[PDB]
Amino acid sequence: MAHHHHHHMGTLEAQTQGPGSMDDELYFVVRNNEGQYSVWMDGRSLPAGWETVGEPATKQQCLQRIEQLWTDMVPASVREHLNQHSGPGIDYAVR
Repeated sequence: MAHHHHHHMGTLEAQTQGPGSMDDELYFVVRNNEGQYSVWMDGRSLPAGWETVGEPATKQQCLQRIEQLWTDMVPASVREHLNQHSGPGIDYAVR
């Protein structure tokens, strides 16, 4: 419905969806020495050197966050999946 193409994400933690459904499938965003982003299941200890980021939330949230950060700049491919052509509201990122 809405016509703000992408939500201005917050620095560390900023949920642009929600926690999840009703589950404990919390994930964090993680990385090390690479500068790029990945995701990891919360509660599971990380190898020495790895670092965490984002909000602990379902895989959907976790990926959606980083995909709408770095990879966000989506080409025509967005139009292909853009349902409400009049107003996306929640624009479809490109993982």
